[PDB]
Amino acid sequence: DIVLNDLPFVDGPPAEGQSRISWIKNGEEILGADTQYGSEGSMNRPTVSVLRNVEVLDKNIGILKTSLETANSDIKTIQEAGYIPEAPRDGQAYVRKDGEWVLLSTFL
Amino acid sequence: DIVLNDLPFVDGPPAEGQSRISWIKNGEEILGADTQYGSEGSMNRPTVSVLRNVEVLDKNIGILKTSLETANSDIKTIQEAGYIPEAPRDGQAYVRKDGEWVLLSTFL
Amino acid sequence: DIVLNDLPFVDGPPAEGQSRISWIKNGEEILGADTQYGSEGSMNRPTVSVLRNVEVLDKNIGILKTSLETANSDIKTIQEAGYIPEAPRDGQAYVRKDGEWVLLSTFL
Repeated sequence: DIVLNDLPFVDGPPAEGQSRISWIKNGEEILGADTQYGSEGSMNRPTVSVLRNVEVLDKNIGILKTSLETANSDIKTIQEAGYIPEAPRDGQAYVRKDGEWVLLSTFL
Repeated sequence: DIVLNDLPFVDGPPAEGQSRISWIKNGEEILGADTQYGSEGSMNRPTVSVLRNVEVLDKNIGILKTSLETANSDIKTIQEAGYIPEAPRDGQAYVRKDGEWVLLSTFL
Repeated sequence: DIVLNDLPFVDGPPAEGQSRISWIKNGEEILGADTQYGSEGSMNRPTVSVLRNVEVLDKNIGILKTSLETANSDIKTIQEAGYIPEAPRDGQAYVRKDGEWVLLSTFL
């Protein structure tokens, strides 16, 4: 079973491990960040929350990619195993010789 | 064929079922929400649109996960089927005995 | 091997091909766009960056979908190949007739 991460922020009642996004409200102080790299401030808040979800989605795609790569590899192994197909269904018995089905009667 | 959902909001001319994102414009009233949980207001508008796309992406990943789980299960079934590999290609006829290829001549 | 696109914008030190997101800063001019369809302006900047990541994620999911469709098709081909299962492991030699394993002794 493949286990993916739940999104950390939702626009509605949260479930286990999630938080509700806090949109910008009127009457709230409209501020930005105080450092060249910080993300604090109400003006940035909801976008920071959406980016956190985007980071989780990126990791979930990486989990699916790894699993798909494994499937592709397993498929290639089956294709190269050299399994043999069915023999004619004509009421005659067949044996295997040189990669083909040959009539048993030919040897009796 | 796997059918995924198209993103609902795009930053360009929309196609069927899509809407163009409306960025914040100068000369527009800069407002937020009036409830503790609402997302109304120009200051929230473009971010709400991007979150809608994020919700759709999350569902699309869930669709791929289900399909991949089914593939993994089908692969496991093939690996456990016990298909048999090719017999030597040496000009001799072979029959099956105790999970191996044995020379027909040994019984004639 | 499946090759996916890296996200173009990150909230931290960037790696090859990435740029650091520029959050809204205090002391910065708070502006929007001047056209009905433009996305310029500090108020839109971080959200535009997150949308660029969302567009890349959408393409990465499309890459995984194509690869999974190919796997599904390869699996279907293996299921329809008609490979044959193992014969009884009871110390007796078997030959193939009418889609079943039959005792060689029956023909000797």
